[PDB]
Amino acid sequence: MGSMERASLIQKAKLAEQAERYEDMAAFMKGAVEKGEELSCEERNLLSVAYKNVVGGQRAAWRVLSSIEQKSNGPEVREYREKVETELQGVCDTVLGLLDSHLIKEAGDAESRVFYLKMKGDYYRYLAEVATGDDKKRIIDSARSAYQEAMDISKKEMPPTNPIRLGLALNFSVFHYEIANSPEEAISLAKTTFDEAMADLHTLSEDSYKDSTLIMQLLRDNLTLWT
Amino acid sequence: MGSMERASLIQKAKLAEQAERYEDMAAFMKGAVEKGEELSCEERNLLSVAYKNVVGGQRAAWRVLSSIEQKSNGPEVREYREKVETELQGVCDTVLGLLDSHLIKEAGDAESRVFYLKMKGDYYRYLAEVATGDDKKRIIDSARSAYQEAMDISKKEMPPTNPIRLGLALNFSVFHYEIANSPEEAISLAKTTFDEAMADLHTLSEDSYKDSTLIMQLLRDNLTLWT
Amino acid sequence: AGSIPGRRS
Amino acid sequence: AGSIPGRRS
Ligand SMILES: *Cc1ccc(S(=O)(=O)N(C)C)cc1
Ligand SMILES: *Cc1ccc(S(=O)(=O)N(C)C)cc1
Ligand SMILES: [Ca+2]
Ligand SMILES: [Ca+2]
Ligand SMILES: [Cl-]
Ligand SMILES: [Cl-]
Ligand SMILES: [Cl-]
Ligand SMILES: [Cl-]
Repeated sequence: MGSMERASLIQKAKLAEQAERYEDMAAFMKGAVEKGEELSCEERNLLSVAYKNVVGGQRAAWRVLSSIEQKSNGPEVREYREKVETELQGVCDTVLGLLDSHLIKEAGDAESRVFYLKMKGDYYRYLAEVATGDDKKRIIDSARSAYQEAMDISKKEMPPTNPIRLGLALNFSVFHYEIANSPEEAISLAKTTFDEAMADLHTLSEDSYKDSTLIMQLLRDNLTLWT
Repeated sequence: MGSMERASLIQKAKLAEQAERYEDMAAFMKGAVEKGEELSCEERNLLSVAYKNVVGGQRAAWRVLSSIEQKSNGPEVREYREKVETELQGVCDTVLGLLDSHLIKEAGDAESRVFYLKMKGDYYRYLAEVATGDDKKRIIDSARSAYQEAMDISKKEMPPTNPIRLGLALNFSVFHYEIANSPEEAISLAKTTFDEAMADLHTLSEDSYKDSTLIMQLLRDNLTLWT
Repeated sequence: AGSIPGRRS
Repeated sequence: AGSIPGRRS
């Protein structure tokens, strides 16, 4: 999107979100990132929403096809699952490439650096969901490493109710439960995250309280399912 | 999709429908059509479902963007509406090309010929929804002509409860109301269609009765909105 | 005003 | 088990 203005790319990403055109949204925000400037808080959210929707559709389709394939065990179901899988891996690789060139290395503030590292953990986690070969373990460790670095920064630099800190802990707990086969670590992280947020709620305004309690409910929903 | 077997294309179109991957579905069924054989009843439905979903997403997005554009009256909203509009027109042109090369000319039975001509009316109607220039009237007449030929055949060759005959009349009535500025023609067609179907229901099995009464309800829903 | 949904089957 | 939906805003 090299011939489009950065501001036009951002404005069109917002329009694509309104039209529920998430592939367009992602391409516009990919173009905005490749302009080389850092992203604002709002712009980071647009980037994240766009690719979460795109990969979310791919993951949902992959699970449908993987389920059909497992029940069947001609080549068509496997071939088509492989096609969707390859397209999903390409989207994850694209996002990871944006983070590596050069969003993360230019992110100096806690809010931006933790946001991008959480992203990095998430997209390695999506790669891990479909991984089966020689690199499943290496992909899992890449996800863990990104989440862990984000955790370390957020615990040092953000309050326990910060929505990015809470969403990071939520997703890392899902990583532990669903990917790393560590349900006790998942439950422990979710419980400690919830309890430390609850004790900090008194410091918040009405609007910040709503933002934080929304994500604490997601932690509670998982604990209810896991225990 | 020239190197894939016809049967594999059909099987993968069914898988894509299950995965809600309608762009893939449409491409698979485009490949199946271009094999050059006629389509069975089931295969025609797959072709229709695939492209209805694809163009349905494009139409929904175009309406969102057109609404934003009308409220605003920089170039970004118009530019992005034009992009979506061009992509929608390309999908309609693709479907119309499949009908013209060579689905319609090889369709000799009433069920297949009326099905394809209804399709032809529908995709010209979608072109008419976004048309504004020198060819709006010609596109509208192309839609009308296709629907009319389909109507003439269906009245001669199908019973009044036939679901294709009913869906054709439903969509032609929407054409009259929404495109041709003929609400009285729309209401008259929907009423006569409903009444003649109701009088033929006694001839049907339990399953055929369910198929027909489902579409008669849609006719009634429109009449309720129009009167 | 609704045309036939036609998006499932 | 739910991650953050993250698909709106
Ligand atoms: C990963 C993540 C955490 C928090 C949110 S939020 O909806 O609360 N917000 C944009 C701060 C989104 C995503
Ligand atoms: C245009 C159209 C008419 C009828 C149907 S149906 O769902 O009843 N069927 C596949 C016969 C679909 C589309
Ligand atoms: Ca510039
Ligand atoms: Ca063959
Ligand atoms: Cl395939
Ligand atoms: Cl910086
Ligand atoms: Cl554009
Ligand atoms: Cl024939």
